Amino acid sequence: PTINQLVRKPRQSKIKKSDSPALNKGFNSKKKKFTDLNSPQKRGVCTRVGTMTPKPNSALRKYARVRLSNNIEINAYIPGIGHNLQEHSVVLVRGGRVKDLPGVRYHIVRGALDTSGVDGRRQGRSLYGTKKPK
Amino acid sequence: TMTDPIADMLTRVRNANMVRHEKLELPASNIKKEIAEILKSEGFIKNVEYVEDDKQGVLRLFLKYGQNDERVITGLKRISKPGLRVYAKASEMPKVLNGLGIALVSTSEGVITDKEARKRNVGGEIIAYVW
RNA sequence: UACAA
RNA sequence: GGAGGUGACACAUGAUAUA
RNA sequence: UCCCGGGUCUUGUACACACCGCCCGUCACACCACGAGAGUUUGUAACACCCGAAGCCGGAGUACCGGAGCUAGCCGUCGAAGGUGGGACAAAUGAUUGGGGUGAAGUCGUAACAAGGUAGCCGUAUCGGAAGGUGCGGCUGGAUCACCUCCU
RNA sequence: UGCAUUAGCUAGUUGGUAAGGUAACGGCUUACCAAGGCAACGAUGCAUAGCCGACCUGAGAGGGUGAUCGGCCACACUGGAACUGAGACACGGUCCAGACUCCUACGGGAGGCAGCAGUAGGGAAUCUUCCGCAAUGGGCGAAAGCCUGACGGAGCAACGCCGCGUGAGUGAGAAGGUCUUCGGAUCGUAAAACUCUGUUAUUAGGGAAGAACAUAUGUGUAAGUAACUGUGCACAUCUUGACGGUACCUAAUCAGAAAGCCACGGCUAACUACGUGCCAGCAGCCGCGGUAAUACGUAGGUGGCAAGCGUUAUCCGGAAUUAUUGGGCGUAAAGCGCGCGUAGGCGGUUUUUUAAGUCUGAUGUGAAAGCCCACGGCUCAACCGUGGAGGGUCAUUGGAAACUGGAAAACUUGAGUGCAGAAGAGGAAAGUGGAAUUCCAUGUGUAGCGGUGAAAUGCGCAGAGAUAUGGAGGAACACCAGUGGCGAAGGCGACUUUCUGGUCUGUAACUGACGCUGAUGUGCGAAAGCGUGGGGAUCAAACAGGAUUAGAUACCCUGGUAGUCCACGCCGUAAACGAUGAGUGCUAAGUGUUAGGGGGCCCCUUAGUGCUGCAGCUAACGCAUUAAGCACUCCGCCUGGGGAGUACGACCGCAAGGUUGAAACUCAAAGGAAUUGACGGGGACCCGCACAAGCGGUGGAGCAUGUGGUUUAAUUCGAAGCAACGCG
RNA sequence: UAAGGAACUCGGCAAAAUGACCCCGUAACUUCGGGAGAAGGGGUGCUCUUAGAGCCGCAGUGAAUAGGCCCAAGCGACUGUUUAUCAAAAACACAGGUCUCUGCUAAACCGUAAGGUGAUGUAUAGGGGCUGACGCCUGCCCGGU
Ligand SMILES: [K+]
Ligand SMILES: [K+]
Ligand SMILES: [K+]
Ligand SMILES: [K+]
Ligand SMILES: [Mg+2]
Ligand SMILES: [Mg+2]
Ligand SMILES: [Mg+2]
Ligand SMILES: [Mg+2]
Ligand SMILES: [Mg+2]
Ligand SMILES: [Mg+2]
Ligand SMILES: [Mg+2]
Ligand SMILES: [Mg+2]
Ligand SMILES: [Mg+2]
Ligand SMILES: [Mg+2]
Ligand SMILES: [Mg+2]
Ligand SMILES: [Mg+2]
Ligand SMILES: [Mg+2]
Ligand SMILES: [Mg+2]
Ligand SMILES: [Mg+2]
Ligand SMILES: [Mg+2]
Ligand SMILES: [Mg+2]
Ligand SMILES: [Mg+2]
Ligand SMILES: [Mg+2]
Ligand SMILES: [Mg+2]
Ligand SMILES: [Mg+2]
Ligand SMILES: [Mg+2]
Ligand SMILES: [Mg+2]
Ligand SMILES: [Mg+2]
Ligand SMILES: [Mg+2]
Ligand SMILES: [Mg+2]
Ligand SMILES: [Mg+2]
Ligand SMILES: [Mg+2]
Ligand SMILES: [Mg+2]
Ligand SMILES: [Mg+2]
Ligand SMILES: [Mg+2]
Ligand SMILES: [Mg+2]
Ligand SMILES: [Mg+2]
Ligand SMILES: [Mg+2]
Ligand SMILES: [Mg+2]
Ligand SMILES: [Mg+2]
Ligand SMILES: [Mg+2]
Ligand SMILES: [Mg+2]
Ligand SMILES: [Mg+2]
Ligand SMILES: [Mg+2]
Ligand SMILES: [Mg+2]
Ligand SMILES: [Mg+2]
Ligand SMILES: [Mg+2]
Ligand SMILES: [Mg+2]
Ligand SMILES: [Mg+2]
Ligand SMILES: [Mg+2]
Ligand SMILES: [Mg+2]
Ligand SMILES: [Mg+2]
Ligand SMILES: [Mg+2]
Ligand SMILES: [Mg+2]
Ligand SMILES: [Mg+2]
Ligand SMILES: [Mg+2]
Ligand SMILES: [Mg+2]
Ligand SMILES: [Mg+2]
Ligand SMILES: [Mg+2]
Ligand SMILES: [Mg+2]
Ligand SMILES: [Mg+2]
Ligand SMILES: [Mg+2]
Repeated sequence: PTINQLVRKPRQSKIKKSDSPALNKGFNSKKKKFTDLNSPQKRGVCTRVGTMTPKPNSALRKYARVRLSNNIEINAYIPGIGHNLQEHSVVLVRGGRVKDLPGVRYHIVRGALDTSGVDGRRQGRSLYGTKKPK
Repeated sequence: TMTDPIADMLTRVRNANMVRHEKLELPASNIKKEIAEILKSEGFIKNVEYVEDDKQGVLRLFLKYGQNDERVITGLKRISKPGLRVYAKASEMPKVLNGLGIALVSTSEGVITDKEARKRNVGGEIIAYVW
């Protein structure tokens, strides 16, 4: 555009959007209002664990339905081989969407709160909440 | 209508230079006369003649080409514009092509080059870059 | 080929 | 030779990735 | 000329897993978000009115010379909070309801892509299970074959 | 700082007078008078936010943040006041009102951690209910001193940064693990073995600085005194350490206590084996896994880091992906359908003048800390300190005068006017005419007409269709007719008259920059559609019937209503297209055509309208003096696809709808141009027992044989459209 | 008429409440007229000064007279008309729409006729049928009558 057009109507950058919107909101119970805080993880309670089929891929991918501490419902993936989760489990939820699973944008942290570490894991244990053997 | 007679002059040179014309005529003005003489003095063009007439005068320019018909003028660029005027200080005078080209500056001591503007410690309106 | 029917 | 204007019976379908 | 198949050149192509291609929409299924919705709940703020604290303004008692002064008290204007009222706005939720996205190809056809088998597309109107059809005007971002202007 | 999908706001409001009031000016308050004040340069409203030095990022221009340290402001459970005071409308004061909590013997009373700790709660998450006033600072005091959760220290936490360790030297291929083309290879000089060290660690011995003082006591001196005491100044003596027996130093003893985390297909440094078999799982992207996985899990090996290493969240960068620096709009997203025109932006030549912009010095200021450079102290380094530099669109002041702006004066090229010619389907209104269609009548005249791929519906013996004449009526104007003409665009085509718009050529009378663009605005705007009223030939949505078809709500046929036509209103949209905004100038040629002009049918020249084609441009296709080239000015528009031109709001509309116009969510594409193939119910040519022209067979019978299916103890296995089945 | 306030009843029937004037203020929806007196609130006495200052009562339009209001649904557009004497309505009418007849000695109607109405009108007129403001609209069937 012309300089005069830019003076009349300046440039405007596109607004960036967050990939984990449920983590960036808090809840004040006393005032019954939503805040904006940018948390790295959120506590939550498992409403419904289960499995889901992928979008070329084929498997039974384990996940849980979680009500986060800010009263938001999300689908969180359970990484690793075997888990100890069920209804009413207290879990820590972090960011990171799992491709091939539509509607699952978060991960459950292994080895935090009620979720156990992966059993028998020996490589990359810190990603799966497993203590060092022996 | 015509808004920048100086940019029209720089473009007339650019278009004539592109097709390797020997000479070109354009209507005259005081600043166009002084711009043309600096191009002569700096060795970018060959000669400038002033043709008087009833309207505003005529400037005849003679272009320069080296051996193997290589163009002495490589490019011209209007810097200060009617839509956005560009001024500079002596301490921030731009060098054109790392000194191998020139900048034409209108200062309170007249229209001069950038190398001379720093010598005289004057700034002013940056008219054009020639390289 | 592994599938689906 | 190349363009632009002008005018001029019936027949359905075939899963996913990988090719 | 026609059925099957093949060769050369050209032309269109949204095909390249190469027409046994690609592909559209309704209907049926699952999840998700969003709109509408008789209503219900909450919050802000102004406005008007009423009441109106402390305070602001006005109008019996106790160093100076019984008096002056002073204090207490009483009255009205202004005064926060509160109450009353009707509206503005905002957020939540509501039988039901609408369309959309995604997933899977279940179903009905085959609308587009080749002249896609009625060239397609745009606006508009109307009709129809659906893709869509038809009318009117427009465009070429239309294939094949004609008769003319132009250029080479 | 956002939002115009917030456009009206204000009535002590704006000004005046007077009085009151204040430290002070003032609508600060009141009374009276006047009707002002603010706003598209964004008022007002809503939402968000303490602001700055600084901090993070970035080459920079920018973008992002305000925890810690410093400056300023505001607040102290919520709201309203005032008192004292130099100062408060006062965190650990008062008064009042409210919410809440606590004591009560029910009359009554009490409280405010957003001080330091600490508790509960919320949360992914953030510490001791520590020591001391020794230092610095503050209050009070003559002083001694007292007070000081300021502060100085200690405690907890890898939260960050910096530093040092977890050993060093020599040591030829041991065992054990893993792989193996069972030769070997590799872990690996790695281990052990031999010596060496003690940073650290443990035990013991020593042990700073941080401390300056004040008071008091002496002398000396200054002022003052009549003199002294005292006071100021100087020197000398005295006491005082929370940390803390800390830092540090010295001696002894021992390699003994002190390495983990992620990764290894590509991006991207580093590969093998086994297990698993589209499962389990992995994944930032490409994607990996469906029986030989360097991508899953484990193991060996390797790589990268290391007291850390990874993951998540958030910000800047990469991102020229909002492009001032530094992008675009023919076909990829993007030129408003097109005029007229307001604000604004921009604007031809010259002279004089000015000095707002611009340039150039001076002065002041831009605190300290920080960043950067230099130097000094910490064993180094972090860190600390000192001296510089930098950072303003800052202000004030002195100069310069080219450019932009202001003033004045000239100019004629731009733009208008005049004059002289010319062309035109430019527009509005009213008239006249010829062909044809339909209908009607009449005369002749008889068996079909019409229609399709084939038909049928339909019309016809009551006389059709055909033919001839006449009439009615509506609509449209053959030939001319041409990448011809006119118009801003939409559009405009028989002829005549009337009214009227614009353009082009020549001339150089005239005016003297009067120009360009154009947000908002205001108008025009195909067709369909809508309202009122007319008209109604043809054609024809809907609709009916007849066909076709598996079906045919279609294409084809026979009819047919709205509509198509007129007037007056409305609607305001189109592939409203050259998919190319307007203005101005400059940049090879060739060749048609329309309207002119000049000169000798040709040459030159204006303005349109076409084709071809350089330079240049382009992703290519292509564009190319009618640019998509080279430049300057102004406007409009774009920022991945879908959702979606949808929703909500608003405005317009009789309605249909139009204009303005998101987000959630979702995907890694969507897309442009061109290329090689293939394919087409595209074209051209050509060929084959492919068809056609013929002759003889199979499919029907019985049997032989192969196959399938059933059977069976087994009916062995392979072959499965042509190209399996008298096949191996 | 204590306390209560529709618990009455088929049903708030009846009654109560509202009520004047003056000033503030007023929603959905709308055919832009309305809705509207929407709703909801303030003031009224007397004396004195020239809007203030006072005075009195429980109470000041001190009596009497003078709208109750709101939300939502059916029907009918509306004003009007009706069963004199058990029905006032959703029924009739209506403006508007459509169909049909009628070329004037019109059709239609009264009358045996004469004579009349239609109309001293003439298709923008007259009679009859159906529908019933306005907005959006009004599909299929002509075999039978
Ligand atoms: K102290
Ligand atoms: K072909
Ligand atoms: K009638
Ligand atoms: K009949
Ligand atoms: Mg089709
Ligand atoms: Mg088609
Ligand atoms: Mg149809
Ligand atoms: Mg057109
Ligand atoms: Mg705040
Ligand atoms: Mg950059
Ligand atoms: Mg005081
Ligand atoms: Mg205090
Ligand atoms: Mg406190
Ligand atoms: Mg505390
Ligand atoms: Mg907690
Ligand atoms: Mg002290
Ligand atoms: Mg104390
Ligand atoms: Mg940690
Ligand atoms: Mg590598
Ligand atoms: Mg892994
Ligand atoms: Mg394997
Ligand atoms: Mg990998
Ligand atoms: Mg692995
Ligand atoms: Mg380190
Ligand atoms: Mg970034
Ligand atoms: Mg970036
Ligand atoms: Mg771009
Ligand atoms: Mg452009
Ligand atoms: Mg396109
Ligand atoms: Mg486009
Ligand atoms: Mg255009
Ligand atoms: Mg358009
Ligand atoms: Mg250091
Ligand atoms: Mg003339
Ligand atoms: Mg003309
Ligand atoms: Mg203009
Ligand atoms: Mg406009
Ligand atoms: Mg029309
Ligand atoms: Mg038809
Ligand atoms: Mg009409
Ligand atoms: Mg019209
Ligand atoms: Mg466009
Ligand atoms: Mg242009
Ligand atoms: Mg141009
Ligand atoms: Mg060309
Ligand atoms: Mg031309
Ligand atoms: Mg044959
Ligand atoms: Mg086999
Ligand atoms: Mg045989
Ligand atoms: Mg009673
Ligand atoms: Mg009572
Ligand atoms: Mg009551
Ligand atoms: Mg009851
Ligand atoms: Mg009862
Ligand atoms: Mg009653
Ligand atoms: Mg009354
Ligand atoms: Mg009625
Ligand atoms: Mg009535
Ligand atoms: Mg009666
Ligand atoms: Mg009655
Ligand atoms: Mg009726
Ligand atoms: Mg019949």
